[PDB]
Amino acid sequence: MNDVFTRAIAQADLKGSFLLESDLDKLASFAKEGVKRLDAVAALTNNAPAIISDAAHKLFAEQQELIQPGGNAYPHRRMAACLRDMEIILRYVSYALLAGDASVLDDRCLNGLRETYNALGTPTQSVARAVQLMKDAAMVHLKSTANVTVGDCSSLYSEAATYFDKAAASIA
Amino acid sequence: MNDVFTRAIAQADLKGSFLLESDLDKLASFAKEGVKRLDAVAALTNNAPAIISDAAHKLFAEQQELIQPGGNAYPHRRMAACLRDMEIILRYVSYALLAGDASVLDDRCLNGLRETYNALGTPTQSVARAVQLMKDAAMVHLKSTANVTVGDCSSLYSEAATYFDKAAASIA
Amino acid sequence: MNDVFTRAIAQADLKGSFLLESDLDKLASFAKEGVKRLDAVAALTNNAPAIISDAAHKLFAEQQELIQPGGNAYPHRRMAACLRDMEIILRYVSYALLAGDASVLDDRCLNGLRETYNALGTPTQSVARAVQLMKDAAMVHLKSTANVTVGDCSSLYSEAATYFDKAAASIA
Amino acid sequence: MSRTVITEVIATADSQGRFLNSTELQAAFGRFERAVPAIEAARALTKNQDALVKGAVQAVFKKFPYVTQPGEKGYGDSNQAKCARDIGYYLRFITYSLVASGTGPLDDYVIAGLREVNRAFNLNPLWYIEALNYIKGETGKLLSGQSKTEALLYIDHAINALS
Amino acid sequence: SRTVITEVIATADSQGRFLNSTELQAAFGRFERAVPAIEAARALTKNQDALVKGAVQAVFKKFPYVTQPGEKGYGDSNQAKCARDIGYYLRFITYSLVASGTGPLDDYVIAGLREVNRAFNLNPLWYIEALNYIKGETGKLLSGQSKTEALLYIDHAINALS
Amino acid sequence: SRTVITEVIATADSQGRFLNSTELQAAFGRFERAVPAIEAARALTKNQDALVKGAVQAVFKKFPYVTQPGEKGYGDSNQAKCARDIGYYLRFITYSLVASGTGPLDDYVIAGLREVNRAFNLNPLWYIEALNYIKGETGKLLSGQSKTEALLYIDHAINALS
Amino acid sequence: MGLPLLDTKYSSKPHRVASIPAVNAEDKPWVLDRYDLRDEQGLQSFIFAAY
Ligand SMILES: CCC1=C(C)/C(=C/C2=NC(=C\c3[nH]c(/C=C4\NC(=O)[C@H](C)[C@H]4CC)c(C)c3CCC(=O)O)/C(CCC(=O)O)=C2C)NC1=O
Ligand SMILES: CCC1=C(C)/C(=C/C2=NC(=C\c3[nH]c(/C=C4\NC(=O)[C@H](C)[C@H]4CC)c(C)c3CCC(=O)O)/C(CCC(=O)O)=C2C)NC1=O
Ligand SMILES: CCC1=C(C)/C(=C/C2=NC(=C\c3[nH]c(/C=C4\NC(=O)[C@H](C)[C@H]4CC)c(C)c3CCC(=O)O)/C(CCC(=O)O)=C2C)NC1=O
Ligand SMILES: CCC1=C(C)/C(=C/C2=NC(=C\c3[nH]c(/C=C4\NC(=O)[C@H](C)[C@H]4CC)c(C)c3CCC(=O)O)/C(CCC(=O)O)=C2C)NC1=O
Ligand SMILES: CCC1=C(C)/C(=C/C2=NC(=C\c3[nH]c(/C=C4\NC(=O)[C@H](C)[C@H]4CC)c(C)c3CCC(=O)O)/C(CCC(=O)O)=C2C)NC1=O
Ligand SMILES: CCC1=C(C)/C(=C/C2=NC(=C\c3[nH]c(/C=C4\NC(=O)[C@H](C)[C@H]4CC)c(C)c3CCC(=O)O)/C(CCC(=O)O)=C2C)NC1=O
Ligand SMILES: CCC1=C(C)/C(=C/C2=NC(=C\c3[nH]c(/C=C4\NC(=O)[C@H](C)[C@H]4CC)c(C)c3CCC(=O)O)/C(CCC(=O)O)=C2C)NC1=O
Ligand SMILES: CCC1=C(C)/C(=C/C2=NC(=C\c3[nH]c(/C=C4\NC(=O)[C@H](C)[C@H]4CC)c(C)c3CCC(=O)O)/C(CCC(=O)O)=C2C)NC1=O
Ligand SMILES: CCC1=C(C)/C(=C/C2=NC(=C\c3[nH]c(/C=C4\NC(=O)[C@H](C)[C@H]4CC)c(C)c3CCC(=O)O)/C(CCC(=O)O)=C2C)NC1=O
Repeated sequence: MNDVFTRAIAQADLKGSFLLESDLDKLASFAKEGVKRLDAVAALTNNAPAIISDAAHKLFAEQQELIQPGGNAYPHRRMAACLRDMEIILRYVSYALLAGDASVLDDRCLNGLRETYNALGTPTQSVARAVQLMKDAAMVHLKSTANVTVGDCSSLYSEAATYFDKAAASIA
Repeated sequence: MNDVFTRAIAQADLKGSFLLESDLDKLASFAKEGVKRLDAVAALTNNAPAIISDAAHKLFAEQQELIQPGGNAYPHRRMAACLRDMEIILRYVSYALLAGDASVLDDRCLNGLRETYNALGTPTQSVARAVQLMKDAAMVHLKSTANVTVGDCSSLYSEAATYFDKAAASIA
Repeated sequence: MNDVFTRAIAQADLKGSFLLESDLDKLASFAKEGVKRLDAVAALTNNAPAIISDAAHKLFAEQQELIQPGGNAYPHRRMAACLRDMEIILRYVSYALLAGDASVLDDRCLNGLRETYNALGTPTQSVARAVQLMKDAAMVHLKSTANVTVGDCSSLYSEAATYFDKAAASIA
Repeated sequence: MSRTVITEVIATADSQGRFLNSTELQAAFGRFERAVPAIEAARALTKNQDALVKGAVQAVFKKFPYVTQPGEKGYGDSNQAKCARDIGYYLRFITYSLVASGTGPLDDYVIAGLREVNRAFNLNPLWYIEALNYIKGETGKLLSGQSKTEALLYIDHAINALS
Repeated sequence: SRTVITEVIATADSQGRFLNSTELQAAFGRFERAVPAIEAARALTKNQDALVKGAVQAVFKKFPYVTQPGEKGYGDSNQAKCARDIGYYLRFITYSLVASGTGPLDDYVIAGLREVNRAFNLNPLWYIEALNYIKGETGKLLSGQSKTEALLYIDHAINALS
Repeated sequence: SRTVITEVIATADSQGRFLNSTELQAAFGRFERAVPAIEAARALTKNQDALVKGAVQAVFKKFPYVTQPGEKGYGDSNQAKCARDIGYYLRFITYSLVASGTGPLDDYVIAGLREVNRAFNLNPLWYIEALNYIKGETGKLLSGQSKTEALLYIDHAINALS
Repeated sequence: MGLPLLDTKYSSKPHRVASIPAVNAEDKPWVLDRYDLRDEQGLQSFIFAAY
């Protein structure tokens, strides 16, 4: 787990040099927009059940083959596992968004997940499609302006899209 | 973990036979020279910090790139780990010197150390150099004629050198 | 004039760079071997009249036409010049052996010696033959172990041979 | 793997297997406010690093005359260079900790493994204690206000762990 | 196996410490005892066949029934296996003497003794009788400290069987 | 160039005779002096950039006016040439250390030094200041015979400038 | 103690995510506890399971 400050520091230390003026400017800019970052994190956190349910509905609407017998999301045992995995991935994306780096998403979640999915027989491109649906469903709540000071957050939207896409690519 | 006695016993058992008279003579000679062996192992044990400090001073005078930022022994944690590894190897060499057989050293210390260092990004050639420096520092103390009865300890010196050499070769 | 060090410095200057660590290592090895080099040069110097006399005897037994009236070493004067030239060439070979470089031999001794001998009517094949006989006598003396400490000096032998046969190649 | 505010938040959330509750976001926002004086102190400290390092070496010598005479650790030009290098290391990691708004850089780079290394090389902690106290005295002058306190916290933490 | 030196090294290694003075005094105690123990081992090796056959006949005398047909001791194969087993016990006792530790016995004979004897319906009493015979003949064959050491290891084997 | 071996060989060459004990002893002394000399050259090479930067800064410290506009130190190209010249001097000092003679300096720097300085209006005291800084620093980077070798060459260059 | 350990650097494993009951109950390992220690045969079974 490294946030942006910690990696800036690690990269400075490998070079064995102090942090430059421009780098400190960038870190101060990050800290300044941290309020927007926190609003994005809260938008993901509060709306998580809605995002998971919406993505699941869409995924089983397109790929019904999962929910028929013989599909890989058939019994309540496997459907609940699907929903659990989606919640895990969304949670780790929220962690990465708050931290500012995909380090946590790299190490704690996606370390060996494709191999596990292959052993279980799960379709990995289906899991990736589910994560993409989660991303599309979560951008809606991210862009919601209710009870929030209105402003620009396009960088945060791109960052969250990058984290979701990185999880999806790692799994697929 | 076998000493010379247990090694002889195991070979005799594999042959299915009692120990021959020549093997008993060799073990009797080993037991007779065990007093000098105990002196040598005591010399190694009672000078361990001095041996490690001397080896470290030589090694990091010779190889300055380690103690630089981006070197493998840069922060205090890695420097402490370097000294700790040197103490571990010296401890196992003293065990082997007492036992008279390097089975303990190979089994418990050197068996998988090269791949551990490779996994950690450690220059194994530098570790072998450190072990050789420890060998020199330990031979300075083993040959200390003062405070002990004078006698022929060439065989013990050669055994200690062989254990240090075998450690260095197995690491790098 | 050039020795090995000065050539190395010359290429380094042509690149405009310092001397690399490998070049410094080669020069350190040269200077370490310098005492053997001194022994080789002193063997050439001390036994020079013997070398010249042996080469002359062998050459004029092989080629009797040189010492008949009408030969190119017939009158006393031409014979003195012949022996003088052999001494001069051996002396520049000893110079090149000490310097580690064949530069002085080329610049001084073999600068235009083939055209000199061609204009004089001097058989350049016979001059090269004399250089080969001198090389043989020199190797006989340089391999001598009496009054030196025994050691491996094959690089010096091969280098001395290269100086000799480079002289003989330039002449013929 | 540094132990900062955001990292502590995420680690304690993951250990409990839950999303980030509001309290964790509260702590993160406190850190984000706090970063501004911390970056200011880091800037005003990295800018004047050379004066600090020289003054720290001289202050250690003044407090410890005996290290300088022959047969001691301080005698030697190379030992002078290693003086400056060590104090520069400490200052650099103090600035890192200011930037990171935690002790993570100090704990990870200086504090962990301190005592074994000092014992192995027979370096006296009191030398660095004096140097850091000098740096504290100076950063009293260089900085003012919230940034001054923020720098003093990390200098004090380094001194406490050197003890 | 397990000796004095190996106990020392294992105890030092389990606490991750260098060999201190107590361990070296134990080692010196071993090295000084080695001479009588190796003498006892040499004497016991010299007396292979006499001791083995005497032990087998002692077992046969104390358990006359076992030699009857339909029992364990009947038949040349079973008597050969008896001789082989007593030879094993004697060999491992000499190994223990040389090692100056009950490691050879504990690792080769004792560990798994009850399970194997119960599976093959072997009686520990046969081996106890044979070892008591070996113990008796040891007093004749050894004098001084060597006899004491050999009796110690044979006693350990007997206690293990019973 | 002009180094101990070369002087030996040139003297023998001009006198029309072989290399004798006096000349071989000179060569000997050169071959043993090579060790601290090569060590000094390696140390100076490893620290060339630090030495050059420090030398430029010492030059600007001792001659503040040169950086002012309208003078030889004003501008980036002039300071690039600063560092280039100091690197030249350092390179040729390392060359002379390796060659064990002042021949590299004399042939590459000193021969034509005064005329070139006079033509481009360069001040010899600038380079004396830089070489004094390098002398002070090699006092720290080096020790023993390595340091005296380096100082002899740096002082030859300084005396050439003055 | 001494130095701190390195990072754990986790990996995806079933135990890390076990909110849901396992597939087969009979394949769930027996969770032996203190109340097994009170009986005699239960204590013997617990000891065997520990070994
Ligand atoms: C903390 C980080 C972490 C993650 C993310 C993780 C994922 C994970 N999901 C698993 C099972 C599963 N995961 C799924 C979900 C997939 N299958 C369906 O097709 C869906 C489309 C899709 C979800 C998007 C299913 C159905 C199973 C059960 C497979 C089975 O029971 O055979 C398992 C195997 C353990 C078990 O049997 O329950 C792991 C390790 N593990 C971790 O330690
Ligand atoms: C309790 C935990 C907590 C939260 C949730 C938090 C968010 C937060 N965002 C704020 C302003 C803001 N928040 C946003 C974020 C918006 N930009 C776009 O419109 C999006 C709809 C949205 C995010 C994607 C922006 C742009 C500002 C104004 C700051 C600026 O850019 O000037 C403020 C200051 C305004 C006020 O308090 O009245 C807070 C406290 N801080 C906290 O300590
Ligand atoms: C009983 C046999 C045994 C040994 C000896 C052993 C050594 C060992 N060395 C380690 C790391 C290390 N080892 C070294 C030592 C090297 N670096 C320096 O350059 C020197 C050249 C050299 C020492 C002379 C260092 C610096 C580390 C730290 C790497 C890190 O912290 O990332 C680690 C794992 C990381 C840790 O927790 O510290 C082990 C387990 N393991 C074993 O099972
Ligand atoms: C409690 C641990 C312990 C120690 C410390 C110990 C030391 C010890 N060393 C002894 C002799 C000796 N000690 C040495 C060893 C020395 N020879 C060379 O000088 C070497 C520098 C050096 C060893 C590397 C030798 C060769 C003997 C003579 C052995 C003999 O007489 O057979 C003796 C017997 C006294 C004698 O023979 O007069 C003892 C008890 N014994 C122990 O049980
Ligand atoms: C221009 C006129 C001229 C002269 C005068 C001359 C002298 C002369 N005689 C020679 C051979 C020789 N000549 C002699 C002389 C005789 N041997 C003994 O029976 C006598 C004691 C002694 C004379 C009294 C000897 C000893 C050699 C041996 C040289 C050798 O072995 O290479 C050689 C060497 C060439 C060869 O191998 O044949 C020369 C240069 N050469 C000339 O071109
Ligand atoms: C005044 C002129 C002068 C001379 C002549 C000189 C020679 C010289 N030869 C030496 C040894 C040596 N000399 C030789 C060379 C010989 N060994 C083999 O037999 C070869 C046939 C032959 C080489 C042509 C060797 C191999 C050594 C041993 C030192 C080494 O190998 O590095 C030494 C080192 C000390 C010694 O071991 O005696 C010197 C100084 N030094 C001088 O200042
Ligand atoms: C991560 C940060 C870090 C620190 C702090 C650090 C301390 C440190 N300082 C060292 C050298 C040294 N440092 C000193 C410092 C003393 N000199 C005296 O004049 C002063 C009183 C005092 C400084 C003001 C000395 C004397 C040595 C040489 C010790 C020796 O070689 O025995 C060394 C041994 C490495 C070597 O020189 O090869 C370490 C590990 N290392 C690190 O990686
Ligand atoms: C580690 C050393 C070791 C021992 C000690 C040992 C004992 C031993 N003896 C065996 C056989 C046997 N051993 C005996 C010995 C009997 N014969 C006479 O009756 C006597 C009364 C008595 C001996 C005192 C007999 C009868 C068998 C045959 C058991 C059977 O096949 O049912 C067997 C079964 C393997 C086989 O079929 O050969 C073992 C394991 N095995 C070992 O590996
Ligand atoms: C092989 C050895 C060698 C040396 C040493 C050397 C010196 C040298 N430096 C030059 C440039 C220069 N060098 C300097 C001097 C530096 N700038 C000032 O600020 C400092 C005080 C000072 C640092 C000590 C300056 C000002 C120039 C530009 C001069 C001009 O073009 O008018 C020039 C003019 C030619 C050019 O444009 O490059 C020479 C000949 N040239 C060589 O080939």
